[PDB]
Formats: sequence, C-alpha cells, structure tokens
Amino acid sequence: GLQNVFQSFGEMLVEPSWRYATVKFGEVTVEKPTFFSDDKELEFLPWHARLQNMTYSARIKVNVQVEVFDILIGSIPVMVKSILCK
Amino acid sequence: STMKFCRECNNILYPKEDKEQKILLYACRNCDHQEVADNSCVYRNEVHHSVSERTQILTDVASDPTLPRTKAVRCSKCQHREAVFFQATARGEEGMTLFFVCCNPNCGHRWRE
Amino acid sequence: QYKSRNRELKLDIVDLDIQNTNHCSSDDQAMKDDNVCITVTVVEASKHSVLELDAIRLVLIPF
Amino acid sequence: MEELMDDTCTPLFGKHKVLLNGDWVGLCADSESFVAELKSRRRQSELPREMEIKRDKDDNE
Amino acid sequence: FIVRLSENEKAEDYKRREKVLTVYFLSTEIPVWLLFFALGVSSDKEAMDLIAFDGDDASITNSLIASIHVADAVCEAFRCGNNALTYVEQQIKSTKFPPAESVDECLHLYLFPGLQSLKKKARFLGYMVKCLLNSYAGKRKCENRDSFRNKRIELAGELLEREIRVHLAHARRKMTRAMQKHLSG
Ligand SMILES: [Zn+2]
Ligand SMILES: [Zn+2]
Repeated sequence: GLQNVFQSFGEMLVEPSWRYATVKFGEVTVEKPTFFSDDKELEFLPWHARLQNMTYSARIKVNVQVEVFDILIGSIPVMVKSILCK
Repeated sequence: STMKFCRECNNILYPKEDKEQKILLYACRNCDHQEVADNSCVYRNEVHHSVSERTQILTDVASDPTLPRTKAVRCSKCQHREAVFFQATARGEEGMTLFFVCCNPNCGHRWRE
Repeated sequence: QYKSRNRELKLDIVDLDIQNTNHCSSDDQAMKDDNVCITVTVVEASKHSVLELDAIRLVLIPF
Repeated sequence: MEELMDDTCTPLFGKHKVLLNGDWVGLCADSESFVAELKSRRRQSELPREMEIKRDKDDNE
Repeated sequence: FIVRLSENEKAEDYKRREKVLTVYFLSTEIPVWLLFFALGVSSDKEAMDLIAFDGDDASITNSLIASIHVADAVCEAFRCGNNALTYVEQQIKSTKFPPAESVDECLHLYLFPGLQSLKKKARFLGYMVKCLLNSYAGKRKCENRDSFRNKRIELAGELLEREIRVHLAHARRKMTRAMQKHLSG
C-alpha cells in the first residue's frame, strides 16, 4: 500500500525563475516500533504505549536522492498483531 | 421518426418535399443524392403516456381507479348493505346499464339494475 | 380547445380544420378495419413557412 | 475467451461481452460453457479464490 | 466520463425542444456523435450498428436524430475528414484549467485508459450509450445505492492511504517553499 502512494506522485522541478533543484523518492522501508530510551533501543509493546500514554507507531524511511544537472519522513500508527508487531 | 440510410454516403436521410414535382423525396445532407421515398410515411408513434420512467410505481399515479361503493341496497343471497356499483354494457344491448357486485366475502352474487 | 387556447406557439396559422373519416386511405398498416381516423390539417397563408416537419412534430401534436 | 475486435464495422453475432473490473477485455461465444469451465479452475487453486464470476442473460455479458 | 440525456439548452431556437445526448468529458460538453466520428467511425450506419438497441420506441430514435442534428449543426462537414478532432481540441482547450498535452494524446490516456485502441473505446462508448438507452426505455433497472452489489467497503487499505496522501501533498509543498529560499544565493 505504501509503494502505490510513494510511486504515484510526480515531483515538480523547483524553478523559482543555472541552478535548480529536483528531489525524488525511492523504496519505502518501514521499521518496527521501538523505544528510544537513554540505555538502548528497547522492545516496545502495545501495553507500554497504553500505560505511558504514547503512540504505538513505527517510523517510515524512504530513499531520498537529489540530482542537479534512508531519510525519515514520518511515523504511521501500528495496529496490534499486524505484520509488524511485538 | 422513421429514419433511412443513404445508398453511397451511408448517412441519415431527411424528408424533402419537392414543390415543383408534388412528391416526397429523401435527400442526403452530406452527399448530393435525392432518393425516392415510399408510402409517404414520415412519422409513426404508438401513443404511450409513460413519460415518468422508473418513478410511476413509487407514488400512486392512479392509472386504474377504484369502483365506488354504496350501502343503500341489500343483496339477494346475503343480507349485506355494502355493494360495489359501476356502469358497463351487456352482450347485445345498446346503451349503458347499472351493475352491482356484493361486498360480502362469502356472498359472491352480482345483479343488474 | 383550439379556438379558446392561444398557448400554442405561433406558426402563422389562420385556420385548422379537422376532418373525421371512418376509413382513411393511408396505405401504411392495415391492421384495424373497425376503427376511425382523425385528420388534422393546418391552413397556410399561401406560403411554405408552416410546412416544416419538426415544428409540426414537436408543437402541434402535443398541443 | 476470444479477443475483442479492432474494426468498428464487424458486428457481434452472439458473442457475450467479458467485463473484468468494469473494463471490456474480450468476448465469449457460449457463456454457459465458459463460466462452467472457469469455475473449475477456481475450484482447483488455479485462480484467485476471491473472484466473483457472474453470468447474466438479461444484458448478455 | 458522464453521458447525460436531457433537453437541448445549447442552441435552442424555442422550437427544437426535444431530448438530446450530450457527454461531460474534461469539463467540456460536446455532442456524442462528434465523439463517435472523432474515433474511427466514418458513417452513420456503423455508428448505429455499435449502439445495438433492437427495440421500437419513439423517444430513442428522435433523440438519436436530434443528436445527429446537433452534431451536424455545431460542426460543418464533421462526417468527412478530421473536422471533429479540431472541435474536440478547441472544446478542451477553452476550459478553465486545460491539460498541457496535445488533444490527440488526451484521448489515449484519459478517455478509457483500460482499453488500448482508439476504435475500441468508441465501441465501449456505444455500449455505454446502449445501456443508457435501455435504462431510459424501461428494459434495464437503474443502480440503487441500498444494495451491496454496487457497494464496496474500505476498512484500512483505502481509509488510511487517503489520509497519508493529503499529508504527503502538504509535505511536498512545505519542502519546495523552503528549498526555494535556500537555492539562489
Ligand atoms: Zn350479497
Ligand atoms: Zn388515417
């Protein structure tokens, strides 16, 4: 579902008026929901998000390449017991 | 409403009455061709008043009214007052005679005026 | 109703005679030998400004 | 299933239309021997199981 | 691609007031018989063999005759050569936001993209006109919204991506508006 979203968009050329900009997006790679604590990247469970009042979400990373003639883009909420779940 | 097709143009034809010949002709608008018509019929339509398509069965259009009922009579078989009256003709009579139909579900009797 | 309702659009009509006939000679489809026919004829004012087919088909017939 | 013709002059004699997701993709001569042969491939794991095969004689498609 | 069957509001001389077949494609109302002749069809006979009606009605044939008349009056000699494509190009190009592609290529990726040939999408147009005439003649029932046959449900595969896309369209607009201020020194 994410590849059809990130592959049906066409980025227009950044022309303010040489030197112009053109950005593109590559393959979509979604990780697993972890906990970014002070010790390490711990395992994040759906009841930890329920008890600490936070979102059980996983970060989305896409391939960004800028050409002139793995970048974080957001986080999707994760349903419990999905294809990526603890 | 009757449409014909052109011989060489294979397009639609239009009826054109020749004022100098007092006849009916079908002339093609695209190609220069004037065909001879037949039977002088340029329109035919079975008159159907169904101008409300897919909407006549929702609201009561009343295309078939009911027969009136009276209660100032009495049937012969049962002693019921309610009866359906209407007007029709007989098998060989000339005019219109009043008929009666009993409203009782077990009577099944009908009589004339 | 023709002589009392001027809601029909003007086709430059001066008269409209209706000739009742129990047996018309229109050789189109002889399917009813026990029916009557009604012929509606428009009176033109010595010209061909009424003789178009679309106006007679669209205005005179539903009137 | 036969391929849909290209010329606009060839008329359809008795070939019923095939509409895959609302798109015309071909023609079938006898649909009663077509749906009965297509459902056997669905009942043998040769087709997707979530595929509706409808055959109506009112619209001939 | 919306094909309606209504009265002729355009070019109405208060006499020709019957129903007509018009389409609504790319915000440009053209008659359907110009769109028939613009794609492969060269005669009225093979344009009527495509719309297979096989019935006897007076509201269908008069509407087809009115469509032929409004196609022949709006365009002169449209049934010979390629005069219909010029009218189709001028009707799309006169819109408020016309596409930048040529109109000879807009009929290959906008008008029925599931079909390949330019003559096959004319047969599909004739089939679409045939279904409308059969529904108008009472030989076909209209689609009701209460039935689950004409209804599809969306739980998370269409509800979530349509909210992902309206935020990606804002993230792609908050990116160019911040890269334009850091591109020209
Ligand atoms: Zn009785
Ligand atoms: Zn007669």
